[PDB]
Amino acid sequence: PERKRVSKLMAYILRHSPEEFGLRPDVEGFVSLNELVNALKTVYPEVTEEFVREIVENDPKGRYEIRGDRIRARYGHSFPVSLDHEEDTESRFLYHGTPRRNLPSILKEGLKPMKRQYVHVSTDKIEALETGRRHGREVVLLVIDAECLRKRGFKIYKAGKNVRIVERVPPDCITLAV
Repeated sequence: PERKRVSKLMAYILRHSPEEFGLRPDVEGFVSLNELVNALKTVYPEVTEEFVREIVENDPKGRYEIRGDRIRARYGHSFPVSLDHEEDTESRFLYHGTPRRNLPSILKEGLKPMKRQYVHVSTDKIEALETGRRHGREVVLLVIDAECLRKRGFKIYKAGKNVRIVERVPPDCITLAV
């Protein structure tokens, strides 16, 4: 087994497309180390967990980080990740763009995590509207009360500049669907 090719595959998996290997990353970007070893074995069978730990320890640019049984990339992500687990308290309203077909379903049951464990929202209207415009047309803007989410037991985390991620958005926190 060669280290460099496995390291490039690790970077590709943990940075850009982890969903392609059946890997649901958390809010910080970590995945199960055993699950990552299982995913890496599907391409390089000669890969073990000790080899992955060696790659993480001897990486010259510090691309990887391991906490207990979880492993993540430290930078270069193509999808929103909340490094440092930095939480957002100074926000009173968040925004989310969604197609009109899902409008009654959302208004009835709120935003659900579905594929990933979390849900992406934005502190900006333009960003939410364009993100929803990528998932089809007839896009409406859901305004979300942030203090509702916090008082209902959901902490808002900073993933990008104007990107936030929560676990769920109950229908009670959706204040308006323009």
